[PDB]
Formats: sequence, structure tokens, C-alpha cells
Amino acid sequence: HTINQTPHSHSISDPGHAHGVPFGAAVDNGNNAFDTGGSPYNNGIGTTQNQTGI
Amino acid sequence: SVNTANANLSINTSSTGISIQSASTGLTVTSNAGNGQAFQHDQPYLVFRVFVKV
Repeated sequence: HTINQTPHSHSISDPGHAHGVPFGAAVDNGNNAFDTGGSPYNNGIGTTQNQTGI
Repeated sequence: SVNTANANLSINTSSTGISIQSASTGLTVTSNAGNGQAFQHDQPYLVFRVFVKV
């Protein structure tokens, strides 16, 4: 018999993933890490764009 | 994760390759049709009387 087949695609089930940033400075000398602070507020800083390799 | 999905495919119809070869009905004789009955027959005739001289 001959098969009549069309391409199909699956749906993903993406759950949220969160990274971490360990570069919190303890001394305010140099540019290796980030100085710390007390009260967090959203100042509009986001990470860069890069494709997850899967 | 990737959700389960169906491969949308269908079967195309094809005609089966089928043939019928020779055969014999198997019968070899008929049924008897006839009965042997006495059948009356008379040639043309004329009827006289016979007398023997005493």
C-alpha cells in the first residue's frame, strides 16, 4: 500500500527556568563583580539574548 | 518537555493482485432419460376366414 503522510509537529511544554548570577562583590575595588545593596527594585536591567542549545 | 503528538498519515488505496485460474465443474454424465416400454405395431393387413377341407 501507498502511505499518504503529511509532516507533523509537536508542542513543547516549556516550564520557566531561572539562571543565577554569583558575581556579588565584597570589596568595592576593581571591576570583577557587582557591589551589593539593601532594598531591591526593578531598575530595568535584563540579561542578553542567546539561543539555548537543545 | 515535548508533548505527545500524532503523525498525520493515511493509507492510499490499492487494488489487490488476485486472479482465478481454471476449474472443471466435475460432472461427466447426465441423468438417464428413457424407459423401455412395449410399443404396439401392426403392418397393413386384410382379414379373411380360413376353412380346412374335412
